[PDB]
Amino acid sequence: VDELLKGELVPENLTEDQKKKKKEIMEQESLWKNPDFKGYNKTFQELHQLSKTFANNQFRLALSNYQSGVNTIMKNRDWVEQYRKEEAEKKRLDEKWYWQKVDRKAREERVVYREKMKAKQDALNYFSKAINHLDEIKNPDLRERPEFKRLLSDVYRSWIMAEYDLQNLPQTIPILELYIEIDDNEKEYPAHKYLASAYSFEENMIKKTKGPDDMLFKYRYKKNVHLLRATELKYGKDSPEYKHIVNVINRDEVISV
Amino acid sequence: VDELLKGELVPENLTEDQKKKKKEIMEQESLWKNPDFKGYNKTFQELHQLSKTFANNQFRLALSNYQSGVNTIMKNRDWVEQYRKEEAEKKRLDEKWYWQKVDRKAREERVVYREKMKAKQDALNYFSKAINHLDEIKNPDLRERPEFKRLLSDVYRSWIMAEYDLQNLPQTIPILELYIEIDDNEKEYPAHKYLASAYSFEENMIKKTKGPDDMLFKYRYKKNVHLLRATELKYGKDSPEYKHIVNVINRDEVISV
Amino acid sequence: AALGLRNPTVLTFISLSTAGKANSVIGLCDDALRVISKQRADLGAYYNRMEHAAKG
Amino acid sequence: SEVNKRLRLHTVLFKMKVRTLPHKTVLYKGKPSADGERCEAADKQEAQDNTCLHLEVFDFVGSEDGKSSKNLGAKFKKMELFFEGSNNADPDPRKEQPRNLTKIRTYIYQNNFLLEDKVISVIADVAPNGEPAHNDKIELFYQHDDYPVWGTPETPSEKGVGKYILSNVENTKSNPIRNNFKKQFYFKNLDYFDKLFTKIFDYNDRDSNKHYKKNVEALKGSLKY
Repeated sequence: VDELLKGELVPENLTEDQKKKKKEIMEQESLWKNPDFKGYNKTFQELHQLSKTFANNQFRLALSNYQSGVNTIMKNRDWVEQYRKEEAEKKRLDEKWYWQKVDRKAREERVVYREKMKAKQDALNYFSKAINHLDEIKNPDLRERPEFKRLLSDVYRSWIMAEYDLQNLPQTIPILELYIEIDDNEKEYPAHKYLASAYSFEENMIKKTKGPDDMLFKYRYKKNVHLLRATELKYGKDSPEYKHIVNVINRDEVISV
Repeated sequence: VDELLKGELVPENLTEDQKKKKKEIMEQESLWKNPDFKGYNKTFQELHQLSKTFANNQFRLALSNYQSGVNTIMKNRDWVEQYRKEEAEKKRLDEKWYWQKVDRKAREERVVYREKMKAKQDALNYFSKAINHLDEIKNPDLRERPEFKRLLSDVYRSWIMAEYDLQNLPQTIPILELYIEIDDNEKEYPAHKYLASAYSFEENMIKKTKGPDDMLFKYRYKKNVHLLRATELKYGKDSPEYKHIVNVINRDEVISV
Repeated sequence: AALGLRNPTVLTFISLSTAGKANSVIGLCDDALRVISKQRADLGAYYNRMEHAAKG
Repeated sequence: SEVNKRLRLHTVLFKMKVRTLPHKTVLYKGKPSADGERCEAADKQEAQDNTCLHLEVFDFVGSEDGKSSKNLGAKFKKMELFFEGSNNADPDPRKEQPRNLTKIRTYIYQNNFLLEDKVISVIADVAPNGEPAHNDKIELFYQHDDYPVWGTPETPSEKGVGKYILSNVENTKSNPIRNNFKKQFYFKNLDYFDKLFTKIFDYNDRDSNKHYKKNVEALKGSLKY
């Protein structure tokens, strides 16, 4: 069941009465046909944003960027694999000591990490524009279609994974809570795994900067809940992993006796 | 069967239909004759590297270096034989002690060893240039011809023999492994004798510098594998010499009882 | 690489870890100084000429 | 032109799964719907019952001025190929004989939001093979600004408006409408779609060898210890 098979949100092409109604309106537009008309009042013209034609172009605008953003992620991995293969296939005629191998190995790792960060930034820019376009569709009905929820989650997912590598953990928390509200994305442990790692960073900053205890408990409480849910989705209840996490959470959290 | 008898990689000059295609393309370039043309984008021009004439020039470039580099080894041996001959022919009119002869003898051995290390480096420079020319051919079809495998193995063999004279054992390991994967070169015992020594040198340095045991086990294992393989290819299996090496390897390695 | 203290192909520089090697590095560093001195001679030569041209 | 023959060789895509597609391109397999005008998506794309290839390429209005994100409109050109009969029994798409072409359909769409100019051009050739000159079997549907309604034929009093056939169009020396339509537009429209089908097939075909190489490459990793 590929929602993105056709690459569109709502198809465009039946009542006899409506057919006559659409015909007489077309007569009026022929009388007032003025391609140079520019409405001083923008309210009437903006009603076109509620039409299916406007939403069809916005969906493909996001799809155009989503293809570009994911490609740069994939094209980088192609270059990452090729670069490792290329270096192992060239001859080191000025290398005889073990530390020289480590010195050469260090430079190769610097280049890979340097290029990966450049690729994660380019992909984030493309995914950022996709999020903007998918949020300017003002018709709630066109948002509930399976095609929309399929692309919306995909745009959110690849944006969070790319952003998280940029060490921008606090930024991903609001987006992740939007991801787990789309159909059955809540039943994914990776979504709760990222939230547990992201909320732990926020707790450290409050402790490091000696912030209020109220924000310390709130960021701590969200960490355990999303960590506990992540374990259950992957290992289930009454398992050796789940029992271990409860002791860690119970030890960390506050209990009243 | 001399692969390098003709001094080329692949000979170059049929179908009338193919002969007709070559006619129209050749006439197309007649109109667009411009020797001063320089392509801004090199991708189209870089495809010339796949042409047969490109490989013929690369092969004869590498072949030219091999002849010069091998000449350095041969000329050095000719002079060393000549230099030693002249030394015994000149009259020592001011020598009447045994210790004087030893000092005079030590002078010649210093001069000869001085010239050899000079000759090997000059030869090693040429063999390095030959290697680079062979590695800039990107046609796998032309990489399996008898002419190609003859020169690639001959260059490596003369390169490693020159490298080992300069006490550069650790550099020989990557070249040796690529040598034993061409035609039936793995059947040669000398190619396994140098592998035995090279992995023994790396065994000492890791032990001397108190490095990880993981690199020690890997280099020790490679030494025993190729030390035993070399004896098997020369003195044969189930031979008294082969029995002796099994005693050393079992003594040197780790056995779990 | 240009001064002769490094091999443009092998890419290995001079080493002193041997008594015999160190005796051969004295000779190389002498010709290394000759090239640096030769280059500074030309830069000084142009500068004096450029000085005269500006005055004229 | 022998171009229509080359569209027959593209019947291997029914048994070939589609995984790599060019930028802003849509392709799927399906079966004819009511009236055989178009294609309809199928729950399974690997089913041999399918006979329709639907290749769609979409762009954005104003991309020449760098104003794609301004949301000036939408446009896409798609070609649907219709075949007859079921496919071969073997599930291997590498070996497959060319199949005859029932009809070649061309679809053009362009909507300008600011100018409210919507143009829909549909071209269907129901006899792709059999005769070089079959102008009478080329339906030309030309709708402008939702006029005329879909399916309305061309009246003699209003020539060129609505569905008609290329035989009605004049091809005089003074007004070579047919010559310009074929030499400039129609031939290149077929060529653009023909290359795209081969390009998509070659990309997905090539991916098969890599996964076999991956297992071979991983097996070579056992020789290091």
